[PDB]
Amino acid sequence: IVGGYTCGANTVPYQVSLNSGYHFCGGSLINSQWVVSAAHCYKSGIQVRLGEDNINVVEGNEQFISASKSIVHPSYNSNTLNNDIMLIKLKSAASLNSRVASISLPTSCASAGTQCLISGWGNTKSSGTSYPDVLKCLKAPILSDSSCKSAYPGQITSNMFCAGYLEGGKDSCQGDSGGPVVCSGKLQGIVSWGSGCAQKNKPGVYTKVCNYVSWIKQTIASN
Amino acid sequence: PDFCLEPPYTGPCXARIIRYFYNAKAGLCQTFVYGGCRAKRNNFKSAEDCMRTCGGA
Ligand SMILES: [Ca+2]
Repeated sequence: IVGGYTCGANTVPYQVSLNSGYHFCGGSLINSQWVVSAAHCYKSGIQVRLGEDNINVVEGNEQFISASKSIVHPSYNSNTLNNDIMLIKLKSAASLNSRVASISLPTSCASAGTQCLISGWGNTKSSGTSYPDVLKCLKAPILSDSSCKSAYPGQITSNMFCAGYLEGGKDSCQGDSGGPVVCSGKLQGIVSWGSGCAQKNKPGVYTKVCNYVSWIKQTIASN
Repeated sequence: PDFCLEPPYTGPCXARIIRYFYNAKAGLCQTFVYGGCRAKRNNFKSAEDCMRTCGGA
């Protein structure tokens, strides 16, 4: 996250880290056995780390639970990035508590201008590389589909939305993928792609979770 | 154009996945951050794969 702030330990209790010997993506806990992330975050052998703040230290609230299933949307297109969503089943149920908690799925789509909270352990520099120890947070608005298409001609599908600031300085970045975009207590987006980080005229692009709620519920219930 | 001579490509997705690329200036396979989508070919899951494909380019 570029241009954000330190969240504070366990203030975003639905945020998880996906670990393959190191942190490579985020995710969002949606019930005690299931996480939502991005399809491009698929790897075999994922370990889900819950209750994290400092991801380079053991602080006392962590739960480390292996994935037992990592299910990519059946229509994910790895060239256009359409349908960039994945569901991860935990091999055992997480113990839910004040620092490990689920986030609700949306009941309707959010509108342009709605302010959301984006979080993750991704790069904090727009030029160069600095990866944080602790979780970072950013408040950003959803942008109109018209502005999103203007920013990225020919690239925005009905399953994507843009969020951020056209002047630059505030965005998700490498290592934030798969993580949450939460608006009024609902998981509306998944960190997906962009063009550089925090560049002028290049807002972040996010998977539009409200289009997948029926699929998410049925897939979780069938697995 | 030899793909082993192309600079490493992070791409547009926002993961932080460690991959290998052949660095012809150094003569060795090196690590870089891959964002998870739209990989170019100078992008390997292991040093051994990179050395096999690109070593000596
Ligand atoms: Ca920790």
